[PDB]
Amino acid sequence: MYGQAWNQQGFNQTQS
Amino acid sequence: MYGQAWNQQGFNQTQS
Amino acid sequence: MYGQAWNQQGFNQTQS
Amino acid sequence: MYGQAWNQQGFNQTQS
Amino acid sequence: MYGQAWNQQGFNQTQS
Amino acid sequence: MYGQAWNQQGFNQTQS
Repeated sequence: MYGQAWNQQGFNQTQS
Repeated sequence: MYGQAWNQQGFNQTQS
Repeated sequence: MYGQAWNQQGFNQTQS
Repeated sequence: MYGQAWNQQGFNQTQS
Repeated sequence: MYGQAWNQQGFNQTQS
Repeated sequence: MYGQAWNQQGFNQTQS
């Protein structure tokens, strides 16, 4: 590989 | 591979 | 491969 | 309305 | 409205 | 509205 790779497992915005 | 690859498992926006 | 490949398993927007 | 509605204009994965 | 609505305009993963 | 709404314009992972 010659690049960049994230793995965003989250992003969450919970309520109640 | 000569590129970039994420794997976003999340994105979630839960409520209640 | 000479490119970029994600696998987005999520996207979800749940409610209740 | 009693629900939830996104409008995802993107999704794009461009190359070159 | 009684819910939740995003508008994701992006998502992009450009190269070169 | 009785909820939560983001607008993620970004997400980008550029290269070169």
